[PDB]
Amino acid sequence: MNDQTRQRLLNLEALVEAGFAPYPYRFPKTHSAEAILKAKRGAPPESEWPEEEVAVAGRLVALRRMGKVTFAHLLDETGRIQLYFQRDLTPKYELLKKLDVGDILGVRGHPFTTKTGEVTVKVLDWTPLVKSLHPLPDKWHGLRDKEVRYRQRYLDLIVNPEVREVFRRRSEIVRYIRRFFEAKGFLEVETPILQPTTGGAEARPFKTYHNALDHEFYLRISLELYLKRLLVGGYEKVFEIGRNFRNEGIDHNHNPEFTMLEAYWAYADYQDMAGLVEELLSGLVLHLFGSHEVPYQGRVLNFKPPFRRISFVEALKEKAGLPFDPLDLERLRLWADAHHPELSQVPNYKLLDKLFGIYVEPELQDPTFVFDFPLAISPLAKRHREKPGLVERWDLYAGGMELAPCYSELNDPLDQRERFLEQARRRKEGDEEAPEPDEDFLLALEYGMPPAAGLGLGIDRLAMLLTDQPSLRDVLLFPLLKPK
RNA sequence: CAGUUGACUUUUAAUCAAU
Ligand SMILES: NCCCC[C@H](N)C(=O)NS(=O)(=O)OC[C@H]1O[C@@H](n2cnc3c(N)ncnc32)[C@H](O)[C@@H]1O
Repeated sequence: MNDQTRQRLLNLEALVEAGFAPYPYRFPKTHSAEAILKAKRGAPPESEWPEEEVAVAGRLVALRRMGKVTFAHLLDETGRIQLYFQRDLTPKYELLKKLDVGDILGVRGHPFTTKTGEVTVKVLDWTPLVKSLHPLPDKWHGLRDKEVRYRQRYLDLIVNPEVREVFRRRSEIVRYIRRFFEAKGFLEVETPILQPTTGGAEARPFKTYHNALDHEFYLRISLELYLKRLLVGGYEKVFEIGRNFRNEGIDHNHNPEFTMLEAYWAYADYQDMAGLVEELLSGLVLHLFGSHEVPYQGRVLNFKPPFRRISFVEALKEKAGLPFDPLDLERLRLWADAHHPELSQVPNYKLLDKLFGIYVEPELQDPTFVFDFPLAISPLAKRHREKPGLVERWDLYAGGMELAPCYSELNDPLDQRERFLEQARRRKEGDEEAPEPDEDFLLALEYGMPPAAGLGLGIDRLAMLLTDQPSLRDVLLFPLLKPK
């Protein structure tokens, strides 16, 4: 125990001996800080409302003791509200010197405006709820370090009330997304995180052991496979907003653990789903902001429908400056190895993802559909019905990052199995990201999955745009870090 | 930088003073 910590405890003892309880069970708060401020919006200075009564409760952020009159600022959930104390008015005024900054306080009184004009709660009765054992770090010199801000988000939320509104806005996004799919005739569902075998995307899984069953399971990397099984089952419209786990590095776009949505629509193509996602995201922004304009890192992202639609091949061929057909992997190897020697030990199929990610992805700041992906990098999308080599798939980009991939689902078992067999070769060759074949899934397709359109959507990434954050850790409440 | 210490009956990164 240090000195300051001990000094706080010595003050607690004084308050306990004085008569108060050390840690009360409850406080009957009647008003919130912002509700008082909103009520007296633009009231003239030196006003009073002794008729009215209020009771607030929060944390002491400031404390300006000026002899026989004391001031303070109470920080609740909503905002800051000023307190006023006086000797021949507030009971046990002497014992206000045993309060410290950081303590949780509850007060009763009436509202009034100072000479300056700020709305203030005239304390007629106070109750020390909690005694903080450490000093509050100010915005000035305490919490500027980003990593300490993440480790102690509680401290962050005290110091920076701006951070509070980020996660509130995050919640509203989900609520809107949910209400949409709910009202659009989709069923919310829960699939297991503990899977025996993974599949749905290219990533390395997490592993874990279970004692009762005595077998090594994997953490789910995608929602697809099990939602696909429900389609086979009979459900036509399903969706889920669950946590997924990919054992990979960390950056502004990628985080090992992340929330993401997946909806599925029986007897529909990727065109049908495209119109839905347009209505979703357009209305979402229009609801949140009021315009179709999303501030993100000093840019105005235009979500006015319809969204711009480009082809994967045509866009790459243009912006990468390719004289040949990019689907030709042999010629792309030549071009790549010469122009991009860093993409030498990258496999031939992934060479498209990497090149598209360099030349095309960053230019897509506005919401842009990227229709007609290659077959090489799409194992779960039914083939294109005109151009050979491509599939019915679109990925929605915005802010120079992928939001929502949407295949037109492959329901042919024979085709699917041979793609899983192709995928199984790539793992033997040398590819950690390519998962293994789910045999039970392939069987589920054999019994017959109806033709459908599946959606994916990174909830965390969509948050970053709408909440306007640089890194992904800024839209995660408690990010993962290496302990010490 | 806070805490301590004592001052101070509309201050708002309250101020002065003491260690
Ligand atoms: N059947 C149609 C496709 C279904 C979705 C598909 N199984 C899938 O998971 N695709 S994904 O691209 O791997 O993930 C979908 C979105 O999830 C987001 N995502 C993916 N990996 C991460 C990570 N690591 N962190 C955060 N967000 C992530 C991102 O927006 C992706 O576009």
